[PDB]
Amino acid sequence: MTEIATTSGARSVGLLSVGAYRPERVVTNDEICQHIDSSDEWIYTRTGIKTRRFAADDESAASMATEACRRALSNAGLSAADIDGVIVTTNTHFLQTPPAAPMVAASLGAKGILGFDLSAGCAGFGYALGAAADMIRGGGAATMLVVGTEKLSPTIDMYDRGNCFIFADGAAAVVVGETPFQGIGPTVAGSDGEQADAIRQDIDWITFAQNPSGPRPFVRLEGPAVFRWAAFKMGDVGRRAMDAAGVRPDQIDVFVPHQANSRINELLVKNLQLRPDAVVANDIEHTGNTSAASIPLAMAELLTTGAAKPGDLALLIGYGAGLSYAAQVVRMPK
Amino acid sequence: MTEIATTSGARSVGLLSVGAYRPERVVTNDEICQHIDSSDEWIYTRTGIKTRRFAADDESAASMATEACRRALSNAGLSAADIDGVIVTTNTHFLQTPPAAPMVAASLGAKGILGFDLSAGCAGFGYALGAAADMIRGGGAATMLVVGTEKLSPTIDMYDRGNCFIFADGAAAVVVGETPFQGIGPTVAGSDGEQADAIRQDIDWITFAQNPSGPRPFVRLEGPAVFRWAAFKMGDVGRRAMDAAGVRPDQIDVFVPHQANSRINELLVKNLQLRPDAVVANDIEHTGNTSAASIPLAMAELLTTGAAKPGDLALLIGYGAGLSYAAQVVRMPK
Ligand SMILES: CC(C)(COP(=O)(O)OP(=O)(O)OC[C@H]1O[C@@H](n2cnc3c(N)ncnc32)[C@H](O)[C@@H]1OP(=O)(O)O)[C@@H](O)C(=O)NCCC(=O)NCCS
Ligand SMILES: *SCCCCCCCCCC
Ligand SMILES: *SCCCCCCCCCC
Repeated sequence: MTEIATTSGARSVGLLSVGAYRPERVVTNDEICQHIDSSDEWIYTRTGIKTRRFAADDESAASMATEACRRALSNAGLSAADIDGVIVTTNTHFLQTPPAAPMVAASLGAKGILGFDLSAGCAGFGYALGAAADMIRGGGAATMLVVGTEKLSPTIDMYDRGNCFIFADGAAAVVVGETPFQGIGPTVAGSDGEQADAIRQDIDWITFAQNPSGPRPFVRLEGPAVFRWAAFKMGDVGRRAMDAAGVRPDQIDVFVPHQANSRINELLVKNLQLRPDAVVANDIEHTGNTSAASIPLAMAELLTTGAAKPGDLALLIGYGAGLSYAAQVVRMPK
Repeated sequence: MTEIATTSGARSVGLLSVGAYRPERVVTNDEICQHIDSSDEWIYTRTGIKTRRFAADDESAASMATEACRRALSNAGLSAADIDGVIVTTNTHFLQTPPAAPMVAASLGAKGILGFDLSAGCAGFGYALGAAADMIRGGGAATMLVVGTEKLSPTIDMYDRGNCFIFADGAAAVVVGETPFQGIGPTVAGSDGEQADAIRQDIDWITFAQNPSGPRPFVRLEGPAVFRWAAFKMGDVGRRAMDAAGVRPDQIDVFVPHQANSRINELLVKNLQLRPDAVVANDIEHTGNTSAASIPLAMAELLTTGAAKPGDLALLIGYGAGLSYAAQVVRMPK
């Protein structure tokens, strides 16, 4: 007997810019491996990693996230004032509450804008990019900041001969806003719950809290299970992303898969049938697996080098913990 | 050349149903006052809480969340098969990773459907409804379970005379899907990072993990600051929620504020200039504050008691940690 208004926002949205932040401390394979039993070679050939960046003690995912935003905003040619919202996506904010998002907002000068934390393993960014495009088109925001941020350092077990050499630290954000032409395709996402513990924190925080004498919680990865999963499944997930975007594989300019493993991403490239000249993201060689921050960071590295250029038609594929996956086709920012 | 394609979905969406789970174990006011200097009369008058529910030890944000989803699914007349995505929104998932959302989807038998965790303090549910609808309108999903779940019992310092009686346990899910007529108005939200520390974890998990034998983290609350905040700021918040929906104050039949404290909520009622006979959610009486679970648990209480009616016009205002608020106008579910 009484109507709730139906509204709408702008129909064309894109990645206005990207802005990266990588902590200054460089951690070679020799440093990493000398505390287990391995070698430079052994790590390089199984993963693709050479060096990785670890954050300083006083740095957090929120701090790094703040610095990332500032740069995206700078690159987008905008102030904090132009932003209606921030989505902080991450798995390494070490407080149950308050959420990182508002803190990131306050640091920027836009104290009062909307914002939340989003958790979907490594594929968080994919879901965040996704959620922002839907919110702008819905008419609940005109311009937004989405930031992938991570400080995985303190979570690594230095005695874990499987994954201590994998995870690293950093942040990178995109300004999502209205563009003349459609810049972000429809989100393609899904997951696999049976295999949740493939990538996990081994002990919950409260169980750890109630029994201090036990072992502390560290990150644990089941290599073969996660390799197999991503390597043989994300190809089709990649095809759907382009299916929804109305784009043929021959037309993909830039391939940004999550930087978990160079061997995984090598297999996905053959599988996806791209041009022989398609620019594959390989930021992992000097960044490592920065989880939810991988793709945006990876975008900026391709951008920094020139291998990718603003407007290039990019396939973004994210896969990781929870066994989650979120892909879209996008145009390149900056 | 080569344009990125857009998808579109249902123009009008709404709360098809609500499913609620509260754990069997009642904890009385006297029982709370064992490890603090207080009484039943002191707690009830200053909060409006008489009793609350504490979860069993084998339970969790995920277990509870799952139970709530079934209850919702059953009320809407749907099975897992009908769901395309799930959003778990919590502050008491005690794993940095993996997200609860996948494990929850798995538990229901929708193993591969999309989803993720959303963290925005107490206003979590507000954002999650907002993102759910936004996604469905953008055509990335046709029908979604949004579940707010919380196991706060283990985060409570039983010696905290300031809050040990405030927080409780439970979960509640809604089903969002297409409806004949508009059922959820735009989302109005925002934050206050300056006062990020009003509701908090006092010690992050990493700091604590490197010093396990010392003080462990609990939830902290700066009573007056949050009272003062909510009591004088949520008025215009709600006003904005009714403005976007194209409804007047006199038109709201059911007010559902976040269940922080009955006093705060009575002042909201007055400030909002609702009808004298408008129905006001007071689920706190035997549920206490369940953060991101409160609003939808409230919706359920009113429906169960026949105090609210399906399709009744409703105003939802969420407020809490990070200093985050999300609010919308909706028609009542179930
Ligand atoms: C903190 C709160 C409980 C009131 O306590 P308070 O008066 O600020 O506590 P103080 O430490 O200043 O002590 C003041 C007095 O209260 C008395 N007191 C008695 N029982 C008390 C109790 N259970 N808790 C706190 N104070 C109590 C103290 O003895 C003290 O003595 P005095 O009045 O003779 O000086 C109040 O802010 C409150 O109701 N909080 C929850 C409701 C709320 O604001 N919720 C928003 C949550 S999101
Ligand atoms: S997809 C990989 C993301 C890694 C997140 C794990 C966070 C660390 C958990 C151990 C405390
Ligand atoms: S709005 C209330 C949000 C508080 C969530 C409780 C968990 C916070 C960490 C306490 C250890």
